[PDB]
Amino acid sequence: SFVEMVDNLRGKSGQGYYVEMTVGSPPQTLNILVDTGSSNFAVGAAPHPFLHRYYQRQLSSTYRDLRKGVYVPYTQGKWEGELGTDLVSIPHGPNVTVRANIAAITESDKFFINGSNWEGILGLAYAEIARPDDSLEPFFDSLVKQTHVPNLFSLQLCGASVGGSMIIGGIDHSLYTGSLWYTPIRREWYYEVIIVRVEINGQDLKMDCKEYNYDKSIVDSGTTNLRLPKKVFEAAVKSIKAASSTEKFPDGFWLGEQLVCWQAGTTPWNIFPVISLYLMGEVTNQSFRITILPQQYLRPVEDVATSQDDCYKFAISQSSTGTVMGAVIMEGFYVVFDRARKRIGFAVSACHVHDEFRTAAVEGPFVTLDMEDCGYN
Ligand SMILES: COCc1cc2cc(c1)C(=O)N[C@H]([C@H](O)[C@H]1CO[C@@H](COC)CN1)Cc1cccc(c1)OCCCCN2
Repeated sequence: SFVEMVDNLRGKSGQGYYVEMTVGSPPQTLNILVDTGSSNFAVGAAPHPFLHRYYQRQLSSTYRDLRKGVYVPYTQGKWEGELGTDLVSIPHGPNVTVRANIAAITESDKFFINGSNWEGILGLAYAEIARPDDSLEPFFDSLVKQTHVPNLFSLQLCGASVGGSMIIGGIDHSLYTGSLWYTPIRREWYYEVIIVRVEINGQDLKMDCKEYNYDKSIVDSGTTNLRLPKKVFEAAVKSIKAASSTEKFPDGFWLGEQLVCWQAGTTPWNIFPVISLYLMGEVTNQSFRITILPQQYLRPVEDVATSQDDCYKFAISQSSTGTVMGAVIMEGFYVVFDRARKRIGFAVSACHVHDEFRTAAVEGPFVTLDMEDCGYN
């Protein structure tokens, strides 16, 4: 019954994927960012230079004020607002209506993005990281509690405008090929997983696998980049530099500051390596790997000059809060957030990344010893 939800996501490259939602009675329509890296449902509720519309509580007869304030800090952006509840629907989703907590955003700093076409954010992670505390029930928990929608969703994010699907309540098997491979959700707060091995062009990075998950690894549709802990980032960039040393790149390209360009249609894909992330599996001593192409971590950006060249930003960057498996990792895969069984599944997406000689993949089974040692404590 999921066909109604296929292709219910839109966005601009690097500016997030959003789904259409209605809040209030009568329904007010808003585009809402889909974010598995946070747990608050919040909407613009006051004018802002980057908002074309916003939630007007006064016009909703079903609005209820919770008389508590709230703030959520993200990596760089932040907002504060007033908590309340209201009726919410998803037009291209399940045919249900829920009373959900809504943070009405009244003030913000570097949160809304100019031209992103979304006006709010839907945090799909667990209550443990909700603000102000874990008693503010997240949207998806409300949806499951108040309806019969099964306790899972899946995200199919497609690359180069962007689109995709959020299948709410199940798995749509026409959106992927091959088998689904599942990794345990290590803890219900972020969607935390355990990376047990990293390979670049087939060569093991040969680090203590604890380094990969220091201090955690998460699956985050609300972040563009693959973000890596400092030691892992340095090892990965060194190795990526070595593979592509045929060409010289500005020192600021590797830091995400300067873009690189080539004559349109001459991007030298073959000099950049594939990256394989091995994830903890479902059975003892078993893992699986997902393989990432340079077409995923070299993100296309608009040509800032007058050239008709292809230009790219390096979409692997350094982190101090653990690994983030962001949108560039998720693009091309069908990712199943199986909350009911505490696991996350990966499969090759119908919109998977295409090279002539290489292909993004999800492969298993593999044997990996002492996977338990890879978690950080
Ligand atoms: C590389 O660093 C900078 C950076 C880049 C991007 C997103 C974030 C940060 C970000 O903050 N994402 C947020 C995501 O909840 C994270 C935040 O830090 C962690 C959670 O803490 C609560 C991990 N989950 C969600 C978010 C917020 C504001 C704007 C966004 C997304 O716009 C989406 C388009 C841009 C995506 N790219």
